[PDB]
Amino acid sequence: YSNVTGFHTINHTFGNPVIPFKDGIYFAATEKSNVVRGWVFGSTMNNKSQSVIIINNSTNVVIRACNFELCDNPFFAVSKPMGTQTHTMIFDNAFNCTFEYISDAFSLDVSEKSGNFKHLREFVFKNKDGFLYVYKGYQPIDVVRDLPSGFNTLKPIFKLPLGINITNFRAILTAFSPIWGTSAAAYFVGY
Amino acid sequence: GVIADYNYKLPDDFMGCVLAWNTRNIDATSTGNYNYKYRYLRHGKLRPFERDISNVPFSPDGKPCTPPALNCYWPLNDYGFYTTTGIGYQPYRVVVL
Ligand SMILES: *[C@@H]1O[C@H](CO)[C@@H](O)[C@H](O)[C@H]1NC(C)=O
Repeated sequence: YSNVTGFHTINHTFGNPVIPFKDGIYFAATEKSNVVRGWVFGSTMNNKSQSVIIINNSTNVVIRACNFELCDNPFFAVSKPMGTQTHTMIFDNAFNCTFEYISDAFSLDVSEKSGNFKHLREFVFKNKDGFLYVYKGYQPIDVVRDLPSGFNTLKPIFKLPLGINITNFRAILTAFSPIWGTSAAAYFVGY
Repeated sequence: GVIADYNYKLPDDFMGCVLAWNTRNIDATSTGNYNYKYRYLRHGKLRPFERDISNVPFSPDGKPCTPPALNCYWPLNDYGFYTTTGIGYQPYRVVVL
């Protein structure tokens, strides 16, 4: 029952600040259109320190640790009438690339849906003994807003030995362009 | 000291081995191998097992720097490897398990 900061992405609201990691975080993902697709974990959030990017690019799951020249507004662009992702505007530069992962090939639902938020993805991140503990949960719901009361065990998926400086982070959203725009989603901070 | 909390920190529970050998005729030169540097400077300290190669100018006491400002300098300090010095200023090369 602790305080959960809700960052809503609604029509003009495109919320992805630099959020402190301080000791670990609970990422919730109230989703229907897979808008939130990534994170950037670092400390300086620029090309000076090491940082890791953990994204789903609708074909793969990519984990990459470099000195990323962070775009201050990183976003994926999906054409709202076409239903296809157009842009990969993540970073301009990457160097001293420390870790590199790409997952298996797949094809994800890129399109904007309507109605209620169909699936909830619950993620828990920890920097322990220089690992990056990444834990996962998933169950379907259908609601308009307001992260529901419930109980679900989260599972370890990735024990990531990155060995990097993570004190801050930023979510990577999806901007839906029909020139930028959104559709409805929300994510949650969870210290 | 400076190695752990600024350059790279090690946890105090599980560590492998220190593979260290003498590279006096490899890295050093009797005038000074001034081609290598190390961090003395960060807004804070590191967690265990953590890299940091941030060339943002910082402060030695963790103070948030908007440079040019108070105690704002470059993160990296010299080594100075001689072949005409004792073991404390000679280079070794260390592999950690
Ligand atoms: C956190 O939640 C409690 C009860 O749910 C509430 O009293 C408190 O105001 C919340 N914190 C903030 C910052 O609103």
